[PDB]
Amino acid sequence: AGLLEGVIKEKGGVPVYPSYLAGEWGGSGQEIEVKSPIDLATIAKVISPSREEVERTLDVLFKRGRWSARDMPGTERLAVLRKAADIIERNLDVFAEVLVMNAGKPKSAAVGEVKAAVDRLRLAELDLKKIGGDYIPGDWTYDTLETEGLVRREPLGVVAAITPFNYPLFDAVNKITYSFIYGNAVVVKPSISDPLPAAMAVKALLDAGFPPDAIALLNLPGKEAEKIVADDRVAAVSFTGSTEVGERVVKVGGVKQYVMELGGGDPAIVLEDADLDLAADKIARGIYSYAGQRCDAIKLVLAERPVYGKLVEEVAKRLSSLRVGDPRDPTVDVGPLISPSAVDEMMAAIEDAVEKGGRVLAGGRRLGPTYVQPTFVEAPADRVKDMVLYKREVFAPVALAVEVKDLDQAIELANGRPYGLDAAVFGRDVVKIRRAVRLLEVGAIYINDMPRHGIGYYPFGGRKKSGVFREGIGYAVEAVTAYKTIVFNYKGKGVWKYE
Amino acid sequence: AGLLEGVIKEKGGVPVYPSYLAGEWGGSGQEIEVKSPIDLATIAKVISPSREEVERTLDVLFKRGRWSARDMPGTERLAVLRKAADIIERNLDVFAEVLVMNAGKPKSAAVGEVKAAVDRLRLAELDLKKIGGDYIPGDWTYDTLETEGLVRREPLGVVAAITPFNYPLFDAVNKITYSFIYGNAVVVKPSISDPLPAAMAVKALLDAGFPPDAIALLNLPGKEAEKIVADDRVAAVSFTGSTEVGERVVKVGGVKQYVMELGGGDPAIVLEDADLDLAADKIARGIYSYAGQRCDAIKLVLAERPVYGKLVEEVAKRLSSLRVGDPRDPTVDVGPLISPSAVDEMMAAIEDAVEKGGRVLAGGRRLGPTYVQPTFVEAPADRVKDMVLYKREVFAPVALAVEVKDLDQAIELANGRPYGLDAAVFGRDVVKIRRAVRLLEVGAIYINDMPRHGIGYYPFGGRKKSGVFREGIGYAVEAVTAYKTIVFNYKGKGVWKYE
Amino acid sequence: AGLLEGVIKEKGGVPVYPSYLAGEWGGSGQEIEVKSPIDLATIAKVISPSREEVERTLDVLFKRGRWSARDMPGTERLAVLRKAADIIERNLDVFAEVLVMNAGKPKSAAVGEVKAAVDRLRLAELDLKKIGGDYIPGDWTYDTLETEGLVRREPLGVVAAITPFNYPLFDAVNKITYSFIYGNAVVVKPSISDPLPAAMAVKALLDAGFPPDAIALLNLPGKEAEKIVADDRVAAVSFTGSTEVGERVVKVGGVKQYVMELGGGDPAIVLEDADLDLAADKIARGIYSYAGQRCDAIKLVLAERPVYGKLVEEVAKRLSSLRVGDPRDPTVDVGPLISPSAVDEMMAAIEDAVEKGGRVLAGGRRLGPTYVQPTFVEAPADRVKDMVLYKREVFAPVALAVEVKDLDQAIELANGRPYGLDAAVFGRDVVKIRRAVRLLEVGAIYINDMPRHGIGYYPFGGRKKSGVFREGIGYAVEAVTAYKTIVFNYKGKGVWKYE
Amino acid sequence: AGLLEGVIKEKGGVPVYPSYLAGEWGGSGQEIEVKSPIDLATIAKVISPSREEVERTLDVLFKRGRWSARDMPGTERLAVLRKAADIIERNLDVFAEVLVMNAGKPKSAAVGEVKAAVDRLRLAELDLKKIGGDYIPGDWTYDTLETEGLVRREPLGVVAAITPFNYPLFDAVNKITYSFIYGNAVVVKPSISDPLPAAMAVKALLDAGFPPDAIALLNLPGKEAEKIVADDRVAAVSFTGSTEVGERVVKVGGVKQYVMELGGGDPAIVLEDADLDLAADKIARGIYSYAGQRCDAIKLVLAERPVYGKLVEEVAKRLSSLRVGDPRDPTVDVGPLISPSAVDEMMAAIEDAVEKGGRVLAGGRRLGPTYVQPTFVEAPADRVKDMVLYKREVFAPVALAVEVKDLDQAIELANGRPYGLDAAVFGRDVVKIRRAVRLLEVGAIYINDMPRHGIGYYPFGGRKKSGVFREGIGYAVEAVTAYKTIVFNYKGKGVWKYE
Ligand code: NA
Ligand code: NA
Ligand code: NA
Ligand code: NA
Repeated sequence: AGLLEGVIKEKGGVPVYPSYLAGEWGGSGQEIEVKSPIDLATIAKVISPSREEVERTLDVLFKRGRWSARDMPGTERLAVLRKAADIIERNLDVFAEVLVMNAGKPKSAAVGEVKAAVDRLRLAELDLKKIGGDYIPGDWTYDTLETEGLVRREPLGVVAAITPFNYPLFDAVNKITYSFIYGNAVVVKPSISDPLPAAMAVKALLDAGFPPDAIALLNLPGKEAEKIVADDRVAAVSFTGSTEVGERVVKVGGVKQYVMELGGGDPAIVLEDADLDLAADKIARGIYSYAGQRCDAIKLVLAERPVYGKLVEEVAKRLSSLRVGDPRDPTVDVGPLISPSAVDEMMAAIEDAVEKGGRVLAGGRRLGPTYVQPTFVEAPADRVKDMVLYKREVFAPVALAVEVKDLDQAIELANGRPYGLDAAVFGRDVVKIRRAVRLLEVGAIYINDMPRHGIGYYPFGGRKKSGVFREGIGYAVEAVTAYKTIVFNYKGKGVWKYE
Repeated sequence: AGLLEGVIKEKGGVPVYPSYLAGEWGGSGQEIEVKSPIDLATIAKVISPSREEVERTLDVLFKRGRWSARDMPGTERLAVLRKAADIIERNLDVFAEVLVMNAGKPKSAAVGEVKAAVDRLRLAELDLKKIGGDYIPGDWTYDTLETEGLVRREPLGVVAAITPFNYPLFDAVNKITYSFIYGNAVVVKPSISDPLPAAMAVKALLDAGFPPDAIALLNLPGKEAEKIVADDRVAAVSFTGSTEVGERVVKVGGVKQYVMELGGGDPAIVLEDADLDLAADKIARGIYSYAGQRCDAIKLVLAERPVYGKLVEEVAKRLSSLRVGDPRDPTVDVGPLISPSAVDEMMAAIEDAVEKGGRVLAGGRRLGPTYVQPTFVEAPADRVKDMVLYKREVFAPVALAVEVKDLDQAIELANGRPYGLDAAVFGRDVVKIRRAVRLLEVGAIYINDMPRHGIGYYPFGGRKKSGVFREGIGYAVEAVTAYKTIVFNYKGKGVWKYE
Repeated sequence: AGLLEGVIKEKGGVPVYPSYLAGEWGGSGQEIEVKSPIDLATIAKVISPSREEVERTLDVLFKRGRWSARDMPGTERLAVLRKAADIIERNLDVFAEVLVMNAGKPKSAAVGEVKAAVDRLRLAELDLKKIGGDYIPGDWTYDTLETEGLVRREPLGVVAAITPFNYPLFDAVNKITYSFIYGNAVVVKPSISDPLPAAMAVKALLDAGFPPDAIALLNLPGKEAEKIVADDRVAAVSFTGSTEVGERVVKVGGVKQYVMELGGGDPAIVLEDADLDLAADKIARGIYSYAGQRCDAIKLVLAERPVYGKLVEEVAKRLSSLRVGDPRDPTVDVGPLISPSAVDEMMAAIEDAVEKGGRVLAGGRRLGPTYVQPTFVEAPADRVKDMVLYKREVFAPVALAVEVKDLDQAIELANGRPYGLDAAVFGRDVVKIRRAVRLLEVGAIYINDMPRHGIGYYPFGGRKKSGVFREGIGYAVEAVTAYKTIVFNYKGKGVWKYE
Repeated sequence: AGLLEGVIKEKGGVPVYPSYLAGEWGGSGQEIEVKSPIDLATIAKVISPSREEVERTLDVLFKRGRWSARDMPGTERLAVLRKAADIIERNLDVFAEVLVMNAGKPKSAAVGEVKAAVDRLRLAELDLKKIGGDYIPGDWTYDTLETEGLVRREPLGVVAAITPFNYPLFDAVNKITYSFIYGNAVVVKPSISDPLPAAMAVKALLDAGFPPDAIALLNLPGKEAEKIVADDRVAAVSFTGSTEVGERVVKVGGVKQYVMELGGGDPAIVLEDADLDLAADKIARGIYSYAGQRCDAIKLVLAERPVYGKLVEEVAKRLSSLRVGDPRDPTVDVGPLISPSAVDEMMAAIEDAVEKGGRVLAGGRRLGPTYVQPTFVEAPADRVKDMVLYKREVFAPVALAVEVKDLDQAIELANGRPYGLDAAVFGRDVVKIRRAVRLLEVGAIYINDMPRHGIGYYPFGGRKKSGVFREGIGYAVEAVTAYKTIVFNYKGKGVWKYE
């Protein structure tokens, strides 16, 4: 019900969400169950499109969508987005309810995500800061005399937005927003794990006036989405997911523009002059938020000798005093993980750390097929690098703690992981901070705060295995737009008199 | 001899060019013959590196090269490039001689390329126009209050520069220049068809002081270079080549930053109010320069009814009055094509056009295993789209001529090819010009001039199958650099008093 | 009444508008009559502040205003402006009614101005496009090695906004908007000729939440405002007025930042290939809008031989078929001029043109102390330069028409006036257009349209006697902000290792 | 002699330097003596131009100069500057010798200035970073639909460069460089106190090929230069001088573009966590360099309680151990002040500080009509604000030392002076540093280093009485260039289909 009135089919017993085929909601492919991590129960089904429908949708997006999106002036695109924001905002509780149930996200976090989606849509005007073009005069080279250049951006056409499970609502809205604001049509492919919030977002956009043939929502499972990525009518792919799937995406897509936010964890470094209360507080939150299911979840804590004790102590106190349970109790801090499978990996990873000399300082206990206590494992620097928790990203609420002699060792250990998304540094000395900033191989460094992307007010993205390019208000334009250069020739035409 | 004194080995009978392994010239892999299109004779050999040497080179570039390049301040990097420019300039005739012989490039064109390489090195200071960073204040959102961002660029590390056969000298110098100026180390992989100019360029850079462990030159043939592209220590790949190899490159490399200049041809449009003398002159040159072996060679001419006759007439007069022969005679305009194989394709492509209703207006005659007359084939709009010359890029001096009723038909036919590098439009009416600019799906549009990239004073690159991203003074920084965001948190620290 | 409920004093017989003294509405200086050009009748009075009140107001703005404005975060400043927009929009008819009566502006134009003010306030987010700062790395010079710079903008403090009579509402709103958005406090000094719309605007801003001690509205007459300009607490002066008063303003103010939009007229050039219907239509409107009382009113028409006849004919037909009368009749096109004095000058200027060989092609007849027919005077190029209509700006609906042989003569005659605000060029040939663009000495050139500033979507401002600097969304920041450079020194501190 | 071979007239007994009148060296006005502060002896004479010659020069610069400068392509302007750099560099000792003798500058400092001039000329390519223009699409507002804007910069025409006595060489070269690089003609008016270095610079530029009618050098004394400033052919004035003369300059010039670097002193703040050795060293140098005759000379030292003792102690030790004498001895650190008059003021200012409770910690002794020991006066915060050394800028090597309780008091005392050029802050805590950066009302803040403008690698300029606008590589373009906006109208012309 709600804004999905005539869309959802109460076929049989559970609500059946159809795909949006660039013009009409529908689909005639396999139906698929959508379960909740809260009780492993089926809360709905989605109709995936048949091959012919994928083909027809791409064809519409390309032959008509590109033009409907592009030929709608920017001032109107903004109105559409602002209206969509209004719709989502008045249906807030419902968007939040679905996030909590479908994603297992605590209530406060679920409401935060909806408010992020709304703000993002409402602030699309800020993305215009990187809208101008360039005028290049040609008299700075004899070869270009009496010549002139104009460099401006142009939408690419059809952008494929592939979305992960941890921000089913925000990610779809964000990617649709920055792709559409510049004149592109968009194909959204949400995680089949929790595709419902995307369906709600798309409908809200359509109600707001989004060109009906300029957007599609295909509930394709995993490798079925490869048909979209590899298609030549898809000029760009905005992907947020795991390193491994990202690799597969580029290998299937070949030459195209890409933005790959591949996550991995984030290390946090605490210097001897850091505000330890702030640090402990921020680091604990970074470790457990949404049960560590955040691309930028803190996975490693490095603190200099003289504060390692206090710091680790506080973070552990904070972590163990956390109420775990059903996401609905505004009291609960940590809800469930997306699947029993994820919890298995977390547990196997903790034993590994212990087997290699690691000691659990907090948590450690599993609580159910999809429930676990946020864990903090102490580890000696001379053995941490071979531990799974270090070498890999265990998508769960678990982090390593490691005492270090100085900044160089912290930086070294921090750079030792295969990832490079963000890093956090707590301290006050400008020199040490500047050195850390220069040497940490990451897309972003958070000084005296936990890494938090929010609506992308500041650009962020990966280095190393964390991906390529950036998302963010303004910067995202680089991934879904292409330059168009115009060279004017006035050689010998009397505009300039030798200059 | 020359600057390659102690490098080249006059082993046996022909000069043997070794690879540069990031520290020492050498190699212990298969030797390979380098023939000249001028007489299909072997003019030298190159020593390809063994697998272990490729491995060791990448290891040096990554563990040491990145730091030697990066830790050399920009002011010094510029001195290195300026010195290298001086060396190449004093050895001009020799660089030119080798281009003429190894690439089959006419003398004037060969000298032009050397002068381009020199200018590019000497003008590296202009690439600094896109060097600054961004300061983002945080008070424009409640969520970011008392926060602040700094966005700056950083070198990626090791850049793989894969080079084509048509600009063996300039392309290596260009790619090395923009990669090195920002602090990256570089692995150059020239076309095994004519790798000698690259060898000469690298040596000149080394003599100039280029960090010896920050550059490598591997004479690997085709698929052997895949080891480099697929390696995780290679953070970026700057490729100029064919659409098909480019696709393979991304599929092997996976997630990384890329700049793919994939060529394809360029269409030129002539409006009824164009200066026909200028148009005919510029279009003819665009059709035959370097025997059409230019990513931006004109391959299709579209002219409105009232001028189609004169225009086509003039271009044909100009084309047929062209002296073909040995590149050395400053008299010769068109030298040979890179291989008998290329000429075969051109011929088979001309018959195809004729078989489908096409009529040769100039040229058509083959002159030897690697020699041909630049050809101009007339064709009816209602049949051109199925001709090979239209559907594909025949890398040779051949173009189609097609009469059209108006601009919309010109634009339509122009956009009908699978490529989108540049396009040229001759005319004077601002409205018609503006419409053409908006609707031509290409990286660049040249108004009243033939498409010419030169040293990249203006950015250029492809749309559609012509590739992704741009090269050019300043813009190239986007392909070999990554953003680094720094977020400062002063929440509640008294810097701001609620703002 | 209305939003001025408890503000306006119905003292005696006419409404008495007090000044806003940065905290409280009031004033104890001479009261001054505000008459309407429609019937020379007194429609209200304004209370000018006493010297002590001017002094106290400046003191409040400086000691408190700067901080209230600055310490209110930008996100909130935007909310204030958006709210103010809403208030003005719902009180539209009333704002329009007051413009029509107080300024003598036709109804449609009056409504257009109110809608401009509203849009300007509502679009303050676009001014953020020029908000970022610059990060300057220091390794491009040996002298700056291991050094770094950050360049950001800062509000200046107290900005004096001096407003003209022709856009009593919009100009106050525009200047307040761009000054306040960056954190400055503002002192508005409207034309004592029609200060009422400003009073209404300020009240709306205050109702919206504008920091009460960060704004002032002083109804000071002419030279009384010099006390404000010359005061050291006023860091900038944004002035739109006549060349002569502007000169006096700088001479009194001394060293400070300035934006001087000094008007003067605009010449329009018509080439032989122009769309004459469009040209005649646009030029006629440029000549008469608001009875030529626009900084950018067309005052000179130059058309090439082959179209001069038709062009001049059409513009004259259009001008003479204009209904002149009371601004209220949505039928009336031209209302009255601001004062009998202005009409006198227009008449004396027309005789002068006739005496020097000029011939009236339309209008010429005076209709009352403040009413006149829009006039079009033909003139020979060899005598126009000595005519008052050419040498000076006659603020009224009157323009000269001059036949010319070619573009160079048009450009020459156009540049012959002492002003340089905008110019218009109608034609289609890119070369001729480009030449005109390069050689016209003006702040802006309108191709195929009459000069129209609108809300400043495009920056505009003068050259020559038309003033200095620009207004416009984004660009205005340069006049009310100052750079702040921060240089960090890490020499020998181990951040960089020689680079 | 030297490059001034046929220029200087050995008339009578001393060399007679004529003015350069935009075409020919000469002049027929009063001759004026140029004395040296080293021995108050006359070392040369300059011929000031007659009124008719000033008039003729301005006329040439305006009617021809603007075009010679502008019509010389930028690539050539750069060659001219690079050649001029070469000439000055080979004549280094001579340029230095003249600075030492004419300005009284120590040898090392004199050589530093010449090397600055050379680097500035040679690095003019960096000024191109702020050369591009802007392309503004019009579909973000209904009012601008099917419209488009291009914003580019244009030279203003004739720039008046008025130079101070403390950098007779560099300032002339800097101002000429940034004015000329963008296409302006320039009128240099050096301090009549030491105009010789400017004469040498101009000649070098002319020898290098600088358009002979695009530059002038008028040896006009003080108020005689007002004729230039007030002239309408002078579109901009770049002034570096005292606050009082700057004020007079704007009041005479009226509306025009200005860059006023008005100096005043700089305060330096030392926090409890500063490297005191670095601080003492840098602050001492800031206090005495060139005998404090630097716009950015440190005039006030504020140090927090816990380090005030050590800090003040060290700076005093360093100051008193300074060798004062003839600028030639590479041993001498401090040469003479520009005039006996300046030393008088310094002495009267020191007594004033003592009379108001101040205590001399170093220096204090006068050594001759133009010689003095660099002085450091201790003072209680509760009495410093009324001391001349605080309230005014005593152009000499003298600074106040004041102990303070915390940062807020330092900032408060620092902001208490009427000037706002730069400030220095030594410390390591990021929060305290950030607060100081936000609250210091100055054009620039130097963290952990003395304020030093160098060649302007980082922009710098004043706030408060220190002036308006900035100089610096790139930024200077704002003072000698104007925007030119071009608005294209395609309404209803079929370029866009409603967008
Ligand atoms: Na592909
Ligand atoms: Na890979
Ligand atoms: Na003043
Ligand atoms: Na003046």
